[PDB]
Amino acid sequence: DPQTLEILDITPCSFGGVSVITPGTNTSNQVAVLYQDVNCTEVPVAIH
Amino acid sequence: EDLLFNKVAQKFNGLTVLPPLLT
Ligand SMILES: *[C@@H]1O[C@H](CO)[C@@H](O)[C@H](O)[C@H]1NC(C)=O
Repeated sequence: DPQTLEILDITPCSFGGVSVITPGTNTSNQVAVLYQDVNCTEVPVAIH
Repeated sequence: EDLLFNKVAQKFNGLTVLPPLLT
């Protein structure tokens, strides 16, 4: 930091993929959503 | 099998490393 002279890491803020596990559409209309390589503490904060 | 395992998920610019189905 150009003032306090501290060493700060830089880790990219989580990205990943979204996969929909479907029982079928001929069986049921339910789904489950997998957020790959993402901790669940961060899943609800997203657009769309 | 212990020797064969001791003789041999990274975040990056869009790169992903999916895990295998059979652990
Ligand atoms: C995911 O979040 C939980 C909740 O704090 C934490 O205990 C766990 O270590 C986190 N996972 C990783 C890989 O950091």
